[PDB]
Amino acid sequence: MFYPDPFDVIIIGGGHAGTEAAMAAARMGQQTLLLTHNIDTLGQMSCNPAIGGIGKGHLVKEVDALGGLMAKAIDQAGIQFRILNASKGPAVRATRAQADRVLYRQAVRTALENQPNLMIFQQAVEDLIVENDRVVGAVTQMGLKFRAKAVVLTVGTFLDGKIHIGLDNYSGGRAGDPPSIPLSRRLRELPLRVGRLKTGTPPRIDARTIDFSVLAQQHGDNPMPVFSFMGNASQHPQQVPCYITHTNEKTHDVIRSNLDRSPMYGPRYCPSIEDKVMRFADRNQHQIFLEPEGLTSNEIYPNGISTSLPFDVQMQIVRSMQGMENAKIVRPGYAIEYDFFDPRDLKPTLESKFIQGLFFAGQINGTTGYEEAAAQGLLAGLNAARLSADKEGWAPARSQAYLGVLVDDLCTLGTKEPYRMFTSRAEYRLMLREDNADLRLTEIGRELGLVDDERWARFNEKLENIERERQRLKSTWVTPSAEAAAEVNAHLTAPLSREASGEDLLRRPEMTYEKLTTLTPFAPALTDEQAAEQVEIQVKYEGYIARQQDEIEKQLRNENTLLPATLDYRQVSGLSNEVIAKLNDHKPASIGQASRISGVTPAAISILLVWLKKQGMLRRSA
Amino acid sequence: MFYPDPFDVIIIGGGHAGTEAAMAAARMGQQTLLLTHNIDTLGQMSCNPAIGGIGKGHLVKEVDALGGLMAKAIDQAGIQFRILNASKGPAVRATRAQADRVLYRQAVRTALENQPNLMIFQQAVEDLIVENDRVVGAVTQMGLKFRAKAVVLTVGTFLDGKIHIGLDNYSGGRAGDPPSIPLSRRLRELPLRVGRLKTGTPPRIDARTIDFSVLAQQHGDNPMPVFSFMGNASQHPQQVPCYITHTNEKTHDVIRSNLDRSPMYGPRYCPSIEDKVMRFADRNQHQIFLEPEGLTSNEIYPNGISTSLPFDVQMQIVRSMQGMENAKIVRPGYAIEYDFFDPRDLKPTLESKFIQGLFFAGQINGTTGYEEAAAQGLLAGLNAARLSADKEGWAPARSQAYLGVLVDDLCTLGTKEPYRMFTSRAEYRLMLREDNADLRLTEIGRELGLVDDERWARFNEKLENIERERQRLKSTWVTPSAEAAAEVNAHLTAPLSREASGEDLLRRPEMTYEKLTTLTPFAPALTDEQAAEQVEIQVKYEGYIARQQDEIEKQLRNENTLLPATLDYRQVSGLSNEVIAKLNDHKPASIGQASRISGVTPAAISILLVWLKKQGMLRRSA
Ligand SMILES: Cc1cc2nc3c(=O)[nH]c(=O)nc-3n(C[C@H](O)[C@H](O)[C@H](O)COP(=O)(O)OP(=O)(O)OC[C@H]3O[C@@H](n4cnc5c(N)ncnc54)[C@H](O)[C@@H]3O)c2cc1C
Ligand SMILES: Cc1cc2nc3c(=O)[nH]c(=O)nc-3n(C[C@H](O)[C@H](O)[C@H](O)COP(=O)(O)OP(=O)(O)OC[C@H]3O[C@@H](n4cnc5c(N)ncnc54)[C@H](O)[C@@H]3O)c2cc1C
Repeated sequence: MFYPDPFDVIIIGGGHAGTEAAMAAARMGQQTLLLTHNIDTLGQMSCNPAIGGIGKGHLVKEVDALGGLMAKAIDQAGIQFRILNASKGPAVRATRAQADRVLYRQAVRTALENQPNLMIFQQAVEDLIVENDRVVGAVTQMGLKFRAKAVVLTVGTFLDGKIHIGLDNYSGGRAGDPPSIPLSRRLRELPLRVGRLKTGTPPRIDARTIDFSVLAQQHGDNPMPVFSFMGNASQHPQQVPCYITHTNEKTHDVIRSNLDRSPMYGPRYCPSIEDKVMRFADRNQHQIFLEPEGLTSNEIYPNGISTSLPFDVQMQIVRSMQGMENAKIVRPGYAIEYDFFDPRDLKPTLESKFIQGLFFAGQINGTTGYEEAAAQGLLAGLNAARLSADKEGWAPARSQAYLGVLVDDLCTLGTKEPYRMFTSRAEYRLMLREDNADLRLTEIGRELGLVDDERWARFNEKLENIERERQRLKSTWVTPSAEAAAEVNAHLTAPLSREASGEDLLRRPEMTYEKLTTLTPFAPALTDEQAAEQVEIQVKYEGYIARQQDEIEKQLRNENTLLPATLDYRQVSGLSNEVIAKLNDHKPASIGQASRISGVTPAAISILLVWLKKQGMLRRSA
Repeated sequence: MFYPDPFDVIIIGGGHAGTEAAMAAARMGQQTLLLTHNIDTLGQMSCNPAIGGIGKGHLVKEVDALGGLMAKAIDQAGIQFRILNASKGPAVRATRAQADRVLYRQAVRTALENQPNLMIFQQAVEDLIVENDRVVGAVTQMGLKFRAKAVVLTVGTFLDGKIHIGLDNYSGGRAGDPPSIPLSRRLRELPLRVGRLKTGTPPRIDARTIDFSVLAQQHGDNPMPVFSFMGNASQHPQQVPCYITHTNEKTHDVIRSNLDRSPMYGPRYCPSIEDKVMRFADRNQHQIFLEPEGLTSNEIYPNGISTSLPFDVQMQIVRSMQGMENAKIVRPGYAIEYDFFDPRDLKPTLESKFIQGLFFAGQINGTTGYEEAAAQGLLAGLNAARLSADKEGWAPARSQAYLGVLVDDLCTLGTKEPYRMFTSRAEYRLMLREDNADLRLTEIGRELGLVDDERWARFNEKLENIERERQRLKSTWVTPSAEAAAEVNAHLTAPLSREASGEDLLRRPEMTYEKLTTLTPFAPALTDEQAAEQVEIQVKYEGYIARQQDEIEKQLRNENTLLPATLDYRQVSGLSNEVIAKLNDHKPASIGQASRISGVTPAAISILLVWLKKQGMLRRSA
């Protein structure tokens, strides 16, 4: 029954969050155990085979900078690479990759399979062990049960999910996988409010039944970009293009005629296609993408045609488009409904506020998307390994990582939509960029021992280059009567009228970095342009960064002021009943986090501070 | 409900037999449809990751010579290659390959995914449609149902199987896959007797917890062999070795002490390890192999340590061996029990004798092993596509293919052991070799349109080379007083005493082919040694081949004499009651097949022939 070796941390579910948690825990020198249903599914993509995008590439970069694996399994599995918002400011760009599925799966499995201090095990779980608000050990299906000092759950969408097609349904975790039914009931016993969500995916087409000779082609950028701060372009496999098609009035007529057979007729947008037509009935054209699932299989994923209608309607819609006159379907589209926990009963370190040692990550946190689970799993594993070693935990803030924004929003949002990350959703966009993620996370990774020697050396060299470039550019001066100043005035507006300097010379918006590096002064730029772009970004954004920094420094006291979960707001005088109920329901962790809740005003926080001072629950508030 | 396109043949289950059936049906110019649970499992190996062996390589060669895929997916996925019985006669050699699992899976999937006239579909089946002893169409789970003129079942071990560990059990098709329960009941309604069998597999070890520094290594053959008659050695990936270890008295003591916890305490041999110790208690040493599952994963398959004991005993046995003092297990060992049909109610063309158009192949035919299913599936698909096109079927005999022997034995054996192919199990070993499989099957493949142009050209060139070599060796003559005969007599015993010839010169057993080719006469041999070995084999085995040929030619009349399944042997005078019951139970297809049944004597067949002549059910018997 009892396994004769105790472990530090046990992860349940090796999906997109479990793998990151296991890697983070093992790399931090703690004995890690990973339980999963079945192997060869590690790194499986059950949806659009794409990585990154607007708001998703930032999470990938954050995971990579802190010692992740998603950014490294994509450099050897991407069949198309593009940069989004390339023409706009550098703070908003993103990198999106159409990925070969098998190469990604194998990269993930091989990287995870050779990780020291970690062991994997293929078995389901059926219950957990808890006594005195402490979780210790998990129970498998055969009868063998383990013991550990910390447990992380990354079930995802397998918590008692049903596949829905048309008006019919059947049990299933996803297309071809079984459901984890009993664990849903066992967790329902725990003091966690549980709800249900539903999302769908479209069918798959056969590439050798589509006449691509009349379909428009789309390509990526000529210089293929990279995700990780370590690899280069020599690791990418061969490239393939994408095909673009549209719909026509016959498809809309068929959808409207057969709209009766649907469970519906809901997010604030339109995920399906019948929603697309009904919400906007005047539009008569839509864009559909066809992209290959890999460079060695002829299955085409159609993007933009997701629905929940029965099979006949699906076939008619597929067969009523240009270039799809005679098409075959290998995998029917379908939706799935799964359980989740409301993210208002766990600490910002992704630990349940009621149980000691229990952590949550992945889809069960009311989110969606590959990138939205890797960061959660990595942080959960980090905190679990810190706790098992008896050291204080860690959690990022809204001003240093998109992960902090994600956690804070999931804690104090209260909406019902699946959580999708967007660039504008964070209030510190101007500094929470992609190229500087390592510069703001790798030192923390090193302090907690999540970064090995190669990354440390690379970052030290990059920082040295940045500092030397800054100093050398600060060490130049020019005058209007300078011997070489004629050409400087020729191709620069507003010619020099007084003592000039490169640090001030570049302040003009029209000038760039490489242009200044090509000059009689301002000697040739450093060979590592990756470090060179940093100085340009800093010089262009210095004023806004300074303003935001002195803004952030002011809320630090409210950030530090913690509120224990045992607090009973009914024992506070001067607060309205609605505010009391709201604060009792949310149970924030800090006064600043409470202030971010909708419905609380500065008067409420002032009264709360007075009450805290009265009860002595705060050392000081300055 | 009804799919708007009728197909020629529908295969249910894309495993090891379904893929071959689909390829054979599609390559024969018939619209083929393949239903499966889930994709990315095509080509999965759920047991020892090895291909070929004694009696299994012959089936692989037969499949390859007739247009198969197993022999082509192994040349790009094998990590170790060896020849068994290399020192013995060429008629008994075999080729065995330790294979990388992922490369095999991807080769299979990519080869199957680009097959013209074939389409794949991911869906389970829940029932079949039959009227008036005819099967037309199958029903899926969602509700969509198809129509076809022929149906082939390749379920394998998913027909309502249970996983067993120790004294506990749970539903499962295998480690990580769901069971197909309702189809088992639906097939129970069909007039086919059903039974249950059980077989197990050992656990998996972690390669980075085993001290291989004190373990013996094993190697293959430097001159690499080849499976397919098309590829070469340039397609094989990098090679890896295998490790060898043993057991000791502590393991036996632990097994004996904890023998109580076992469902048992059965094939005529000992599949498990506790059986190994109990059946032969005097032996105190056993051989265990450790082989890598691939060149990119550190999971080690242990061969020779299969069992059904609980997990604690498994761990003790693993930890009580040299080099395994501190070992980890990633996948526990387990057994499975599954349903099957008794192979006495189907025609030799793998068609049920009662239903029209229904075919059986794979594990459901009471067999085991990868190679034992591919041939069955290929033949079933061939016959189904022939039937759907309204042409006479085909079935090999015992004298031209191991498939004929396999089918004949499964029809008229009556034992309970899982059927494993062995070289000595066939009575025509001397001609049913491996190197000549194409020479005896590719012409039939071409006649039925299973062979494309490349194989046809290669075989035509090879046959031309063989014929020219035969003629040129027949066109030589030597004399004792020959000018170059001094050396001939020097290195050959019994010097020439009369007119000599190479066709007679090579008749000496000590002489070889290459030695004769490197002589004053008998100019250098042809560059294609693959064709050169054929003449050596023919000249060495001519007498035995001639004897066996004139033997086989005599039973052809009994082979041709068919016996309809509607025959009622109770209406025959002069036959004993036991013989009547036996023949009614078996219901053979030919008088020769009936004679191969145990318990029938020549008197019975003579009386049967007399009765047939009386009733006029035979045109003639000569
Ligand atoms: C029908 C469908 C629709 C989708 N729609 C969208 C969409 O609209 N937008 C979008 O962004 N993404 C969508 N997706 C993708 C989805 O968000 C991701 O595929 C996935 O849910 C996120 O990964 P995860 O790690 O959070 O969960 P999963 O990948 O589901 O995690 C499950 C993994 O953990 C293992 N596991 C789980 N529970 C256990 C347990 N108890 N014991 C052991 N092992 C366990 C499983 O074996 C598996 O490896 C969709 C997917 C499907 C199938
Ligand atoms: C516990 C265990 C022990 C084993 N022991 C041995 C051993 O001792 N010796 C040995 O040689 N082999 C052993 N094996 C391997 C196995 O017995 C066979 O060697 C081999 O797997 C045969 O596979 P198959 O293709 O015939 O069928 P399977 O792999 O069992 O299934 C065939 C395929 O058809 C699909 N399918 C089935 N039903 C349907 C349906 N209704 N609709 C759609 N698709 C369907 C399945 O999903 C699968 O992909 C063992 C396997 C297990 C799990």
